Amino acid sequence: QPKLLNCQLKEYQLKGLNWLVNLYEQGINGILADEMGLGKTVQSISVMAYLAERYDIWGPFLVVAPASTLHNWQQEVSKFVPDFKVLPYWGTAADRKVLRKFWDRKHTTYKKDSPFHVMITSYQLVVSDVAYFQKMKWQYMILDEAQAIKSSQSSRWKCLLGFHCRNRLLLTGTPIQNNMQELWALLHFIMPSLFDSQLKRLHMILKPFMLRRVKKHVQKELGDKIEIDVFCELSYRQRAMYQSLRNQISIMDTLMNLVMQFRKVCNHPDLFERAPSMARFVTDSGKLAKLDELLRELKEGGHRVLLYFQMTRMIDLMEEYLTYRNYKYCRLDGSTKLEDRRDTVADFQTRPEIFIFLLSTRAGGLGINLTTADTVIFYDSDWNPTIDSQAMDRAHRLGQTKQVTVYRLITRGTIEERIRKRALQKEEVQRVVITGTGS
DNA sequence: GCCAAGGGGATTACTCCCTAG
DNA sequence: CTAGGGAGTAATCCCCTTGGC
Ligand SMILES: Nc1ncnc2c1ncn2[C@@H]1O[C@H](COP(=O)(O)OP(=O)(O)O)[C@@H](O)[C@H]1O
Ligand code: ALF
Ligand SMILES: [Mg+2]
Repeated sequence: QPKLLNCQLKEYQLKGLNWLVNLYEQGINGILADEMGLGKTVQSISVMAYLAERYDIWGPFLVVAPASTLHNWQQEVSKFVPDFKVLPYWGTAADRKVLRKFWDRKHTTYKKDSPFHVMITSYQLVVSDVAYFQKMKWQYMILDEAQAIKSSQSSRWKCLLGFHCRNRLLLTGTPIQNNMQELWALLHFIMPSLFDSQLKRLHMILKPFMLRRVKKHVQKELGDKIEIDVFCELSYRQRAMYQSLRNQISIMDTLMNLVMQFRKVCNHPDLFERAPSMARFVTDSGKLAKLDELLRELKEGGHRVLLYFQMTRMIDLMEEYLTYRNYKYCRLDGSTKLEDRRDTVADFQTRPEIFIFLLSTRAGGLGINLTTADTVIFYDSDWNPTIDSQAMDRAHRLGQTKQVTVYRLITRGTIEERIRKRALQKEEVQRVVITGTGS
């Protein structure tokens, strides 16, 4: 391993470094599709550290990541390779306008004496600042959570496709997503000459370009997830709403509006129309009634717990209930500013006092480590099993020591069931499409 | 002057059904 | 007669104008 590293790569990660090095030295690009929590970051960083250590390329190295991952990757690269001067390219336009003063355009290869070596950037900024970005030449590009790039009609695909870069990685734990075209977009991006626009063939052609190990094999020290399915019925208020709403199917089947209204009442009828008493507010949502009994048991267990919502208005209502109860919580959603994210995550991870993290599906589902929680609760299931898997794999990562449990509140006899059954069967489709070897 | 808010808008996600190849 | 791409909607996040001390 490159001597720049602070902490030793594990056996499978060293094999992963070797694959990434061979991809580079053979002049080709590939996807590190290693499962969640296997340590894609240390392998990818060790590539950059090898380009530095072996070929004296001290960048310019680009990291693109989701906004909640940015502080995590800045910290971890500082941990694993302190020699790399990070440029944390995020901020307001005026703050970014100052940070551009560190971009040396004269050197196409930076040396250790350089204003920066690794630049870490949001998927948002490579698009908004694209006009600045495409005027620079990158010696290696890493893309975290490459499922962000899965749509070829997305501006972030079109923009990053056109970046002048020698070699590129896609990092993901969930490559397949919804369709073969979404897989192609990841394959075209890495190797545009080969993949310009049956499973026996697929697993043969992709073998050089994707590497994927799984926790069942390499990380079996961590116990399996305990998934639990927690059915509850529509309380009398909810079914009065749901049935009078379903009466619109005397005309329809607007249906795409109705399925969002049906999801709202399955979360809490106050989302549809607010009432009043907090005792009624608990019992007039069946999910919240079953959750209250569950949190009551989990607290006596000492089970620090992550609650995932598909709605923002629900995570508001949720902390009204958490302030009616005695429960100490913290919160993270797509509106919390990035320094607020860093501090809340670090706060939760530091002090065991906090019981609940009210955590968003998307903004709270990727990149970050939450190993001091042990329980994950989906208040809402999601249409994409990869997203719910990403959310639940925030615990159950290489730092975990407690057993992990995953609960899922499903309102029986509602579209909450169709959503979960449709998302669940896609996991089998995605598993079948990964029937071949990933090694 | 300095911080706050939020509010607006463009991008991205994913189902459902129209319409044309 | 199938598929493509438009309609709906809500989360995500940068910009920026208003307001207060
Ligand atoms: N060789 C290693 N030594 C120590 N810690 C590691 C190693 N590899 C991974 N980790 C730890 O694994 C945790 C999660 O890994 P990470 O790479 O963030 O997962 P992902 O593959 O989703 O990015 C991190 O806290 C990181 O410190
Ligand atoms: F694949 Al990750 F945090 F980067 F689960
Ligand atoms: Mg990662």
